Amino acid sequence: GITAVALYDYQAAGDDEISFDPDDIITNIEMIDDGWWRGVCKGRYGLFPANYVELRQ
Amino acid sequence: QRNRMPPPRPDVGSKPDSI
Repeated sequence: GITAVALYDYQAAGDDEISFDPDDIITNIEMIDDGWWRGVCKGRYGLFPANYVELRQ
Repeated sequence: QRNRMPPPRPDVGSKPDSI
């Protein structure tokens, strides 16, 4: 059970990367890339901007 | 100033050779 919250609003510049909202918290966010991450939003897998988002758990 | 511009994006294609 993983959860991540975005500090600001970001827009993914790739088909594999997705965007999220500050209040909109996602789950299943694990650290895969030294600069990027990967989470799951209601069954939506993608990349999380480590520069705009942050891993809670 | 009172406002601050957004932070830069991480290097997705570019990466350092060392730590």
